[PDB]
Amino acid sequence: GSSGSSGSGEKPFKCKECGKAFRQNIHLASHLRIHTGEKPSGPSSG
Ligand SMILES: [Zn+2]
Repeated sequence: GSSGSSGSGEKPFKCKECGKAFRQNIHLASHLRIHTGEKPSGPSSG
């Protein structure tokens, strides 16, 4: 950790997985879902 900080963001809700910011608790909760599912290939032919 050598670099500092320049543009972080000012949001009450933040993702503890990637670092996305939101304004409403619903936006974050609805986002954290996108993370769900840890598989290289789903039921779709892909
Ligand atoms: Zn995220």
